[PDB]
Amino acid sequence: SRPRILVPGKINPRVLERLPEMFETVRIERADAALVTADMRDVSGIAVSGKLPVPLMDAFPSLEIVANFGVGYDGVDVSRAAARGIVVTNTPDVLTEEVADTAIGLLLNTLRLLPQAEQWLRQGRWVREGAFPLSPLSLRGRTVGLFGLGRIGLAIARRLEAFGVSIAYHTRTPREGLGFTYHPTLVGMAEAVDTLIVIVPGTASTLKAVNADVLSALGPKGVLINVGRGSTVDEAALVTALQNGTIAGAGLDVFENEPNVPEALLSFPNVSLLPHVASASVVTRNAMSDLVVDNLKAWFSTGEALTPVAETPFRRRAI
Amino acid sequence: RPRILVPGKINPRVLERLPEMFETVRIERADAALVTADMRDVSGIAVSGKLPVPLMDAFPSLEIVANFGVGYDGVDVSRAAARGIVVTNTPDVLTEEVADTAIGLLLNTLRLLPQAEQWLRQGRWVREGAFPLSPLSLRGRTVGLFGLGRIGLAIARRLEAFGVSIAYHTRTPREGLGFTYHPTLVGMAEAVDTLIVIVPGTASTLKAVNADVLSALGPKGVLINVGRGSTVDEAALVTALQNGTIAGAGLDVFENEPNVPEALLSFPNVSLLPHVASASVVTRNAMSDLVVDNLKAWFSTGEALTPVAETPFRRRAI
Ligand SMILES: NC(=O)c1ccc[n+]([C@@H]2O[C@H](COP(=O)([O-])OP(=O)(O)OC[C@H]3O[C@@H](n4cnc5c(N)ncnc54)[C@H](OP(=O)(O)O)[C@@H]3O)[C@@H](O)[C@H]2O)c1
Ligand SMILES: NC(=O)c1ccc[n+]([C@@H]2O[C@H](COP(=O)([O-])OP(=O)(O)OC[C@H]3O[C@@H](n4cnc5c(N)ncnc54)[C@H](OP(=O)(O)O)[C@@H]3O)[C@@H](O)[C@H]2O)c1
Ligand SMILES: O=C(O)C(=O)[C@@H](O)[C@H](O)[C@H](O)CO
Ligand SMILES: O=C(O)C(=O)[C@@H](O)[C@H](O)[C@H](O)CO
Ligand SMILES: [Cl-]
Ligand SMILES: [Cl-]
Ligand SMILES: [Cl-]
Ligand SMILES: [Cl-]
Ligand SMILES: [Mg+2]
Ligand SMILES: [Mg+2]
Ligand SMILES: [Mg+2]
Ligand SMILES: [Mg+2]
Ligand code: NA
Ligand code: NA
Repeated sequence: SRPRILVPGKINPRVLERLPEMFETVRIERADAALVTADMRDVSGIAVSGKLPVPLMDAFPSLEIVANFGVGYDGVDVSRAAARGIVVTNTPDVLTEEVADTAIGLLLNTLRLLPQAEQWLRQGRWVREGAFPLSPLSLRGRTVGLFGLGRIGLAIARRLEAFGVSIAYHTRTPREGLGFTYHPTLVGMAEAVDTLIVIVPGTASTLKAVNADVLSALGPKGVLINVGRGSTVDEAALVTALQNGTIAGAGLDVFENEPNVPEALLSFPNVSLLPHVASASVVTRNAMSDLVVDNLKAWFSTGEALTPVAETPFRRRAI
Repeated sequence: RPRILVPGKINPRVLERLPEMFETVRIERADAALVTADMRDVSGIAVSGKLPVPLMDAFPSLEIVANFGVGYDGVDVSRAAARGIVVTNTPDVLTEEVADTAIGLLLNTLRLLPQAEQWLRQGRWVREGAFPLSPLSLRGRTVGLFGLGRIGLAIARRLEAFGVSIAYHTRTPREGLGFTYHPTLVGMAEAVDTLIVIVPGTASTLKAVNADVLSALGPKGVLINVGRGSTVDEAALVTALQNGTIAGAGLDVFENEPNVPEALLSFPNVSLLPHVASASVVTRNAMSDLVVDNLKAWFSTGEALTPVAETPFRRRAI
């Protein structure tokens, strides 16, 4: 009858609310193949946030589609999905402006120490000790390099244009038409700028791209902001750079092994840390939920997904 | 050399540069009781915050008050004008800094970023999972600026890039801009869901953001105050927040700094800052420079750099 969709582990309840429009939902408490039972072998689709282990994906012989919750889909083995003729979809565009907003807020919090200033006030220190100390850093006069200048990178750049800072970017291919300075290497951009915003996907090509050399080039007024994926930053090298004063500060929304954050990173008074919140408003998460479900609905009703990923430009063949 | 009184705390850069032309007289607080007989020849004051009239009037030869800050409501400018005393402020050098902070405060209010960071730092990510989704967002908002001066315009320029509708209220419209003018504050409040306060703290703005304005702002309403605390009816705001009349607030300034009402500290939908909008090293250094350069210009040329509107004065010396 109706296609059966597996939802492994946690997902926004709006996905679960709307799947009954067309589907039966099969739930397992974590993304683990050991929890797959014999009566689940007819599942035809997955809706998932985060990791989809290959053994779990491969437990389903009739699987046609993985609808990833999020624009980043590095938790899905897209190479393996493609090899099996399985379409993978993501949630681009509906979160672009939200994530760009968060990126700017994180940058300002990192530079001006706004969260720290609020803690000073809330702990009664304004009354008892007087003004919060002046922030050594400011956005004024900074030069910002965007590592990534895609949907979200461009949206961040557009915001930054209005703040009166210089904007440069690094990507594998330049985007002609824009009036921003292209750098063909990450390290060369880092040299040239004092503020590096990371907004690339977490792929093999970006793994630990922000390394000791890049951090050294960024320099002693350097501020690193990561709103992409944790894997793109060498977290150990960042902790070392911060400890040595190789750079001035950092703002991070994403980490190597979420929800674990290394103890050393928590120590620094010149670092802002967020628990992967860049898209995490009710409105934007509702829109992401809608796009996951609408991808599944489009696939099963029309054979054409709404937002398939680049690696799987597929159309449904019904078997 | 002219003698300059500096009452209470001020950026040390002011104190460092005064010796370029002046003798400095320091008192520990802005209090007339600390004025001694040998201070009666003072010709200028450099001050941050309040300058009580009894202190200002302890100096028969006073010519100039150089206010640290673009806001100068702590100086009784009417009294200064009556005495032929020029008052200067520090516009422009802090405009972009303050606009930056305003945007950061707005985003922190809407997205709860400081609370999300506390969730992480307190170990709750691990044991309790994701930080709750923020009920609010900037997406789809309509922002009304109360004030569209040096700083208000700079805020509006930033907001243009965030894809929100922009409106403003001032006593006189600024032609040439493509923003919607509202001739009344309450009418703007009706029309918008986000109100950014960036007017001076004058008689005309005292408690302008009152119960009616907050009610018009509405149940999705967010109030951001980066102007002066006096402009918001703080008691009415607490009531509005408590009742859900509005959705949230971000405040850098308060009625009776550094005191913040305990009720405001209770709300999970409020961001509070201890008057930090200009408080970077670079911007405070520029402000300090402008205070001193105003005094130097006055005594050397007879023309201040940035006198306030109420005192368009030129020096008369014998
Ligand atoms: N923190 C959060 O909550 C959050 C939320 C949403 C998204 N994200 C992350 O942000 C990422 C970007 O999203 P998006 O929508 O902007 O994606 P997108 O439109 O595909 O942009 C990706 C950008 O990265 C560049 N890039 C990719 N690989 C590169 C490499 N090896 N070296 C240099 N540049 C490289 C791309 O240009 P080239 O192909 O020319 O190199 C492109 O400019 C997502 O993949 C996700 O991981 C995080
Ligand atoms: N939080 C902080 O750290 C911080 C830092 C800097 C400044 N401030 C505050 O920001 C204020 C604004 O600075 P600014 O440089 O932008 O000043 P500005 O250029 O003089 O602008 C003041 C604006 O407020 C409007 N305004 C004044 N009285 C009004 C009234 N009764 N009703 C409606 N609009 C009114 C003015 O327009 P009309 O005259 O045409 O009405 C003008 O657009 C300062 O006075 C200070 O109190 C706070
Ligand atoms: O869209 C993205 O890629 C994100 O980073 C977040 O919005 C998702 O919640 C996350 O990716 C789920 O893994
Ligand atoms: O410039 C202003 O008006 C300010 O609000 C701050 O930058 C000052 O530090 C403070 O107001 C001095 O009273
Ligand atoms: Cl969610
Ligand atoms: Cl598994
Ligand atoms: Cl200061
Ligand atoms: Cl007094
Ligand atoms: Mg998850
Ligand atoms: Mg590409
Ligand atoms: Mg005016
Ligand atoms: Mg003369
Ligand atoms: Na550099
Ligand atoms: Na309203």
